[PDB]
Amino acid sequence: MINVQNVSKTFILHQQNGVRLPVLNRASLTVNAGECVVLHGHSGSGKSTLLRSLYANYLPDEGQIQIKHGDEWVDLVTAPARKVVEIRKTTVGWVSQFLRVIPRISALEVVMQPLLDTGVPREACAAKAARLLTRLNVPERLWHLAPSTFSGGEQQRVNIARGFIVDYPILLLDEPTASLDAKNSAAVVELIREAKTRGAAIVGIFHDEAVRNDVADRLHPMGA
Amino acid sequence: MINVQNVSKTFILHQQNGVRLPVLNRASLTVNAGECVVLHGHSGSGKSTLLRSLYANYLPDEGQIQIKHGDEWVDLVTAPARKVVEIRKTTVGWVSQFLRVIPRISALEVVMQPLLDTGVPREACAAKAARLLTRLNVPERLWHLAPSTFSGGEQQRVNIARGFIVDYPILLLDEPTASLDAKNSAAVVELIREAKTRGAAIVGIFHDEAVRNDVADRLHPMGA
Amino acid sequence: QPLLSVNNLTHLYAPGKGFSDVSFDLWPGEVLGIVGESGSGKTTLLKSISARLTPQQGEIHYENRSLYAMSEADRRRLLRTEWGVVHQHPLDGLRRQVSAGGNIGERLMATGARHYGDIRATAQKWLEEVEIPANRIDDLPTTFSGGMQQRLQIARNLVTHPKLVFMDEPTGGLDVSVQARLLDLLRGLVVELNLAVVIVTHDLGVARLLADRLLVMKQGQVVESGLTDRVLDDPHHPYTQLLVSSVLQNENL
Amino acid sequence: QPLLSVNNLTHLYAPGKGFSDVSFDLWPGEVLGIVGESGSGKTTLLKSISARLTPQQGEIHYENRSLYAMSEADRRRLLRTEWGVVHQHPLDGLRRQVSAGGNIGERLMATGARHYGDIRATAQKWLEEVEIPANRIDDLPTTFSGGMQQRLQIARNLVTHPKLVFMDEPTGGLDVSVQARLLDLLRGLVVELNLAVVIVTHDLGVARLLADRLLVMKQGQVVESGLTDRVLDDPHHPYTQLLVSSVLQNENL
Ligand SMILES: Nc1ncnc2c1ncn2[C@@H]1O[C@H](COP(=O)(O)OP(=O)(O)OP(=O)(O)O)[C@@H](O)[C@H]1O
Ligand SMILES: Nc1ncnc2c1ncn2[C@@H]1O[C@H](COP(=O)(O)OP(=O)(O)OP(=O)(O)O)[C@@H](O)[C@H]1O
Ligand SMILES: Nc1ncnc2c1ncn2[C@@H]1O[C@H](COP(=O)(O)OP(=O)(O)O)[C@@H](O)[C@H]1O
Ligand SMILES: Nc1ncnc2c1ncn2[C@@H]1O[C@H](COP(=O)(O)OP(=O)(O)O)[C@@H](O)[C@H]1O
Ligand SMILES: [Mg+2]
Ligand SMILES: [Mg+2]
Ligand SMILES: [Mg+2]
Ligand SMILES: [Mg+2]
Repeated sequence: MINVQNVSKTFILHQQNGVRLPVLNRASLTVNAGECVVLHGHSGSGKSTLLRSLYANYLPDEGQIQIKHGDEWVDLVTAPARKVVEIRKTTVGWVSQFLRVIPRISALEVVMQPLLDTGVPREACAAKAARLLTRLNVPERLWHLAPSTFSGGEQQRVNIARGFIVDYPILLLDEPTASLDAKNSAAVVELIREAKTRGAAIVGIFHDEAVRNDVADRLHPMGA
Repeated sequence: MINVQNVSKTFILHQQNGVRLPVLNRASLTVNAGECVVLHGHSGSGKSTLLRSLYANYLPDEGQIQIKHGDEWVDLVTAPARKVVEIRKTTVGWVSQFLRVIPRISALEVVMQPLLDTGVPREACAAKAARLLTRLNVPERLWHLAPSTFSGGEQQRVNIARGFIVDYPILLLDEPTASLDAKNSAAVVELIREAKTRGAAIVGIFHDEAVRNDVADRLHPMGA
Repeated sequence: QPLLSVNNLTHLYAPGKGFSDVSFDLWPGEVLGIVGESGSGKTTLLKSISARLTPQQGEIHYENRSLYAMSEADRRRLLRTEWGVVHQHPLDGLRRQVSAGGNIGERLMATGARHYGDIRATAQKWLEEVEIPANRIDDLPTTFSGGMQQRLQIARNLVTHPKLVFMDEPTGGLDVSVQARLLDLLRGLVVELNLAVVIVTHDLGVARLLADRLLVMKQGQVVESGLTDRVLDDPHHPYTQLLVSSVLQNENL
Repeated sequence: QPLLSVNNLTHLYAPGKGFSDVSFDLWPGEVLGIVGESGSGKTTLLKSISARLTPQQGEIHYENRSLYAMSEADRRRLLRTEWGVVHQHPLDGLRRQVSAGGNIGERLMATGARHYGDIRATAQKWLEEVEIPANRIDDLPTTFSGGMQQRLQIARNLVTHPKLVFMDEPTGGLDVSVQARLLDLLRGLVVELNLAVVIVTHDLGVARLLADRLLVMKQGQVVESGLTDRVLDDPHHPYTQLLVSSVLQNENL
């Protein structure tokens, strides 16, 4: 469950004469469990800005971003950083194009870590990580190697597997399949479908027409 | 003038069981002054690998890469690093998608620096940098600001201007216009045409059909 | 309730030197990053909150006990058995004339360890944890390189599994590989043992990968604070924008 | 002819501690970065090539004069007027009981400067060059932060416009903004005044932006060398691959 009400965000560039760069204007949005809403617009419209605000990576200047943390409504625009941290731990999951991990950790451990932080037994986490990596057709030979030593597609697939290791009630996606081929994109679409089936409120940004049509349930115009 | 003879390059990934990743196999190529050769192939064929070998950023395992440094033939595969440094200073120029500069230096100084390092008077360097920035339609308000504070397109245009500040006899291009719009891409194509007219041996990698057709004079198949 | 609570803390050597009116909380299993300009008061603040510099104003509460209202004996007991302190200069946190093994084992013996063989084995294991060869155990820190001294100090201050570790630029003098080893070690300790960390760093990559929150300090004042990613990716203060823009960008091949 | 020429240089405290069989050249207007594992012998090598540690084997030639065949007086004259040395620990390169102004002005007076006002003005200008407020000129380095001490040492060793500067991790303790200021300063000095630099660093970004060539050191041996971009982007040695893979990747928004 997501309820975004009147979120506006201007970027102030103090490094260049403090010019204002409005991006979001009284943006509103609502997402139900098991529903997927895809942001639609041109480059620079503010899709990533809104998606990052939903993840609290950006701080909307005005407005409310209410999420269902367990059985409570939490406003990200005003929640203490500690509440946001726990929300990300359990409630809101994020998948994007770049994998930000500690370098010398193996891919399997990288994928397992978000679920281990939740206290799940190590064996279960390893089994689920292996399942996810196999689904995204990541060779087993790469499981016990650091992601930084792989290609871009393999690293992105490891990032996606890490994103799907925890069954987040709320999921945010930013071009997860952009660099993936047909089979990998289909596997990611299947993962998104399964996550939606279990009751995940999904907000995504997709550029491929086929992927959006397969996955998207509602379209949010980002032009205004 | 460029003469690449039998350049093969395998990458050895010691971080993953030391697996070999052949990329270039006895690649051969020749470029004349005033001629532009564009590498053609699919992603992962080895276009960037060959272009970087021509710039000495990669070290071909076997083969020769002879360039006309002044009135001498220099093999990059065996030249001392000092010789390659001076070659880059005067002979071989490089333009790519990423601007690697010291952070807090203004864009104008960033563009001027390669020509200043050649001993050209500061006023002439500033005039030429202003000319290049105006041609690539970079607003004057951004000239005295650090590139890191700009958008991707503006940063790429500043990078291109820095690349064209010195009239390199040999020019290497890696997707210079990928992130640029129609007008900026046309300006870059005009710059490439002017550089070719003055007698520049240009080797480029282009993905846009229109840009390649406008600029390319010969096609080098990278499939084998 | 916060493990550490800092309210209106101030300590100024002079009008601008040090820190003024600093407030923040810390909980278990959390990492407070402190970044900012060299000479902004980060080391001064770290000393003050680690029971090494009496503040002129404000209060520090540890487990709901005022830090500087306690006896000196209680503060030293905390710093011996409960806390860890990693100094900006590694030798300041080491005994110059005591071997690396002794430097590590002092802390263990302070926690009641009284078996020499077990202490030595733990010291060797922690030397291998920070990628210092175990055959350097009996060498003095003066024979260590700067990074080796840094890692010895870290091992000494982590061996007792403290509830709270203050660190001043712990990655100084460390190569990127051993830096990654250290980051993994600290992250694992934080997640598993619920260790809390206050880390001053100038490497924004380490802050991003390790800190849950950040404080940004300029001229002794916290000019920005919040979630690490928000501070680094959506900075509001001009100085934070300048700092993030000064980061050396890397490229992917 | 190379400004500095190092042939088969070796100095080992023990079998593996130090450096062995190191050879390289350096010319004017060039930067030789040195990267590698903490404890690999980088500081030892920097001391040896800077006339501070007599090698067991090999030769160092400066302007075609053997470095350690010269008299001690000649070596000290070089280190006073011709060379600059930036130590890994900044205080090791500073006079603790001498003000920052005096620390900078010692070098100027060593080059024949004998006007107090001009020396003080130059010291203030160089303090502002490294973003140290000019009103700290009369303060002792003990009152400086670690990064402030580092920058004071750099200013002291650059004020005389030396032909050759050895630096051990000069960016240690520096925020990214002042680090960028320092990188620009050094690059400008190198390009304009033809300054030559041998810089040991663990920040591969600084090496990439500054070093014209690189030496990768592991366990006292140069395992890889050549063009900086080639070494970092096309590493051949396994250790260099591991090092580059350990770099903390950043993202562009
Ligand atoms: N952290 C930031 N600081 C400054 N400007 C920003 C920041 N993030 C975004 N912007 C700018 O705000 C506008 C919004 O860009 P944004 O990335 O949201 O667009 P988008 O095309 O929808 O994204 P994406 O392609 O990632 O889906 C653009 O001008 C972008 O340059
Ligand atoms: N430094 C490197 N280390 C390891 N593998 C590399 C390196 N550079 C390239 N490769 C791999 O070698 C092959 C060549 O890729 P390359 O980037 O040359 O292809 P390309 O599609 O022609 O390039 P570009 O899109 O930049 O024009 C790919 O497998 C790439 O992953
Ligand atoms: N003993 C002292 N006497 C006077 N001033 C000091 C002393 N120690 C530190 N300072 C000053 O206080 C300020 C804060 O120093 P510090 O906290 O070490 O900075 P940083 O955040 O870089 O560690 C600095 O400007 C420094 O000059
Ligand atoms: N005085 C000394 N006595 C014995 N060993 C030393 C001494 N100084 C340094 N070493 C050893 O020599 C090696 C090289 O040290 P150093 O050159 O400082 O490493 P780094 O490259 O990290 O600066 C290290 O392993 C260190 O333990
Ligand atoms: Mg975007
Ligand atoms: Mg490529
Ligand atoms: Mg400090
Ligand atoms: Mg050292």
